[PDB]
Amino acid sequence: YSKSMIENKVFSSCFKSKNERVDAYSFACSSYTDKIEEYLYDPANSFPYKRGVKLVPKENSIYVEVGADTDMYGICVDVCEFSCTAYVLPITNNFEGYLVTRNPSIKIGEILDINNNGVIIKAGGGPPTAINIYALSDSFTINSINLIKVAIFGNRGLEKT
Amino acid sequence: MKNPQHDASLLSNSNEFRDKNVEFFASGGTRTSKFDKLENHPFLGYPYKRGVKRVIQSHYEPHVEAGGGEDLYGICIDIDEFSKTATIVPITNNFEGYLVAKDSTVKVKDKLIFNKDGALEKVTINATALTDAKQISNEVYLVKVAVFGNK
Amino acid sequence: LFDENYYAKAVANIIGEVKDPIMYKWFSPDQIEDVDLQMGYQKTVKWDAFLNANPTTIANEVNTISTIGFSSEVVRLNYLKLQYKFRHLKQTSEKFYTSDSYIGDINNNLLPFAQAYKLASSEIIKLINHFVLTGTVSIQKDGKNQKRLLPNMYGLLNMPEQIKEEVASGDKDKMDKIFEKIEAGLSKLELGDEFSTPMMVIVDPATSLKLVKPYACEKWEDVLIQTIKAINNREDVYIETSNLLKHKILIYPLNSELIKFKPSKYMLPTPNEQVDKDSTDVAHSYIDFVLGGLLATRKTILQVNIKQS
Amino acid sequence: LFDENYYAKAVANIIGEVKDPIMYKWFSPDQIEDVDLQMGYQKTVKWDAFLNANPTTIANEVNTISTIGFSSEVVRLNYLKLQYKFRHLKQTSEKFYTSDSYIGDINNNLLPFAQAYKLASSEIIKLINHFVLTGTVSIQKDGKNQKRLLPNMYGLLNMPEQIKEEVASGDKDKMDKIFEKIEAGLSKLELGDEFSTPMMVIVDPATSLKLVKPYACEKWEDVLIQTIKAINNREDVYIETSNLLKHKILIYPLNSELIKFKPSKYMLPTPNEQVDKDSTDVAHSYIDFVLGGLLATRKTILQVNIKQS
Amino acid sequence: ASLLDSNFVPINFTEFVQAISNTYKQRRIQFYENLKR
Amino acid sequence: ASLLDSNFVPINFTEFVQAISNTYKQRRIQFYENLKR
Repeated sequence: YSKSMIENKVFSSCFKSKNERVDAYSFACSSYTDKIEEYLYDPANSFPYKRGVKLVPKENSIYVEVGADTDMYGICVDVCEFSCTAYVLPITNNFEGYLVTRNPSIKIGEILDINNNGVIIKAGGGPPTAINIYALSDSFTINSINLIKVAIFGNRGLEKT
Repeated sequence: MKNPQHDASLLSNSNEFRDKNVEFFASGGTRTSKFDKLENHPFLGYPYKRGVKRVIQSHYEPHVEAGGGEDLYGICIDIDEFSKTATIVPITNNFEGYLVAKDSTVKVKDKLIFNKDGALEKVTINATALTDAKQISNEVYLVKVAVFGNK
Repeated sequence: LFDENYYAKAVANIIGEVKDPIMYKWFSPDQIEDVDLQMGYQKTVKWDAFLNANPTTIANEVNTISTIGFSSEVVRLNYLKLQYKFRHLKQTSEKFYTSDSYIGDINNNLLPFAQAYKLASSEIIKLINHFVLTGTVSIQKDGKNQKRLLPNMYGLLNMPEQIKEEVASGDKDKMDKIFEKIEAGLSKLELGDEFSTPMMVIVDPATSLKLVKPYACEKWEDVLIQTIKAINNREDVYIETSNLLKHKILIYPLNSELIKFKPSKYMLPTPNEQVDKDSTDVAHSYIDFVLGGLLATRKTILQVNIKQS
Repeated sequence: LFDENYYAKAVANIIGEVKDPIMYKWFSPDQIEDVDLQMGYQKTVKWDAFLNANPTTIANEVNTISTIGFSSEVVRLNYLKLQYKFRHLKQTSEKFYTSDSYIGDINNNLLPFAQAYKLASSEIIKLINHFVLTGTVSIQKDGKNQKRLLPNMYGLLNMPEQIKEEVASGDKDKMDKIFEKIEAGLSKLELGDEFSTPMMVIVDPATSLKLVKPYACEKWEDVLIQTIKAINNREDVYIETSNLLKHKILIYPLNSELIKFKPSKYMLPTPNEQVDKDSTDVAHSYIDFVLGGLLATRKTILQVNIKQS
Repeated sequence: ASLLDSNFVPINFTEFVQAISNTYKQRRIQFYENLKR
Repeated sequence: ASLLDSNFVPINFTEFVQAISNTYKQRRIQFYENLKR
């Protein structure tokens, strides 16, 4: 898929709850001194936008591919499809923003984990979580893709259950 | 409180330039970089100079309170009483400064963990003590540490 | 140019005698904005902003601040060019047909160029008004044999993604049922933050005759006005009657932020430079006009159709 | 300054395109008085006089005269400073993104600084209006995840020591019960000698829809207006509908002697001098605003809440 | 360039069409100015 | 000092902010003058 996604016959119809857009600005709270890196991504394997990515050093360049929490390099916050370039916030930096999830029913304050597809899921799935992820809001569906506001702050000392 | 405002009748002699920085009112850190991340958060209680954890629930936005362990989120380095806010350095950012210790047993070269009250106690590891625990007043002990994360 | 183009001189002289189109009464002055185009398509981009989180309190030192995001939406509009041809008397032949206080062949229905152009322009303006009100182009009272038009070319009645209500044939004369459907459509209306705006209602003569009936010492028109005032923040509600409609009721706000008319600046009739001439006294002229340019937001127009069968 | 600060020049040039806040319609011109304070607290002292005894008759010789006493009252108001950050294109880079009839990246949702500031200011003004009307700060439709605010920072709907009325969930659709509660609140209202003043009522869209129903050829709105005129010395009574309210009715006078808005003169959005810059074409800018400053005398606001569950 | 201006003298058909469009716009503006509801 | 005046040339950012505040106050006054309930 894509982020921008088209001519319309008519325009689409308060200030509240207007941020529920797939192409919304990922950082709920931004900050200067946040490190952002550029990498290449596979244009036919998996679309890394708003997903946890890992570094795959290929024979021609270092790419980023959707990955699990065990081998996560960071979070892909934006993509330039013209150059097929992914922008990554390293895991060493804090993040507070909207990410792609696969569970349409997640409550606030729950512990979360990133799966092999770079997707937010409930931490009770069984895999030992290695990152501190907490749900700051209930998951919402855009009609279909599920998004959720999360706070990610570093790695977890001892893997939980 | 960080700055207990009390009126005095006589000026206090303050001329010596040594042993003048180890005090409860000295906010911030001993060494600070321009590229350090600081976040302002609503707080409950008084988590000043302590490890802070983010507590999430009329529904209100999540706040921060004194704590540690698996729920540790950051360190409170400054506080604003009027706005009821706290400046927090996240756990992903290293910090060097004086923090509240549980007791005087902490010495140099000691690995320290933030307890459930946000105080540093001897042994995941969180900090390495740089100086001995010093009693500012009553049971308040301040120890210089260099926070590096969680093991 | 006027020393050489008699037809252009006559058009400039008689251009003031053409009456203003009646479609201007259906829009506010701010809703209409001309564009420079004759035939083709044009893309309009609308920008919006939203808050991502609660505002950040500025106290002591802080580097993390809440953000404000932006978004865009693109809408395509189509414009079509249409032409008409009319016959008239040659300029040099007028003196041979200037009769007593009138010029032209009564037997052969031949007219001077100025009068012919004025009448043709009036007819074309009427056709343009019909197209704007209905969204279809037809010269028949039945409304059939419609000229095929391009997509993204709609009127106020056939605009997609609006609140459509249908009154069954069994209740074609039940004003209570008609008003129930109107209330349902008004409830389904979505104005958002632009609800404080005047409203416009367009009805057919049969609907007006039913409306002026007593409410079952109040009238259905008064009840409808009160209902619309209940939603438009107690602002002006205008009611108009049009013979171009048939058992249709149109309700829409007169706000430029929801509905915008962006016609081509050549939409109104304009003479063509080409003039057909021969050895006889009869000449031909062409008039051009442009159709298209209505834009509206989703769920802001209420269209009620009273089925007759 | 304009020779060096392109952002300041653009802000000055486009500052006039931001629409006025809608909160101005809820207050009289004399009720609003700006103050000079960004963040902190301000103490306002109100003085009053009273008669100690009956006046003394001046006749022949007398030295003992009746006295007039004085009293004071101190009220503390809190003002909070908040900030927002938004991204925008760079001035030296706008030339490479100036497309036909528009400027900015459609794909990247990047806008010129002027348009971005205008949209952000509009959003912040909407948030300020919501805070003024309600007294809470939130960006969700459910009204949750509210930002905790300082004490002595109240809106019209959450001002303490006022008349509060509750309509039970079983009587949520009974306009007679709602009007009985309104009459009880009006009776409990205390205006003293300042009763001769215009009154303002703010209602939700549902209450607005219910008001136009026939009274049980008279309307509930007319009956309410007559009742309010019975108490306000038959002055003007204004009715407003706001989408920021939900099953709430606000009634209060427009007298500056009872309710006063003393906002900071920096309350409306103001650009910040700090602009984040790097080697790329994207820059960040900050907007500041101030909240707080509503003062009201005791028992002069009627707040009716219709419970839904 | 408007036909309502007696001083205006067009040079070519393009200017004539522009003047016609300007005259139509001015007439619409005048109608909206004089309109009463 | 307001941004409405063409002769007003701000010297610094403090003067610019003061002019913005004065412009906002003048706009509020104009809105109240033009408002007819």
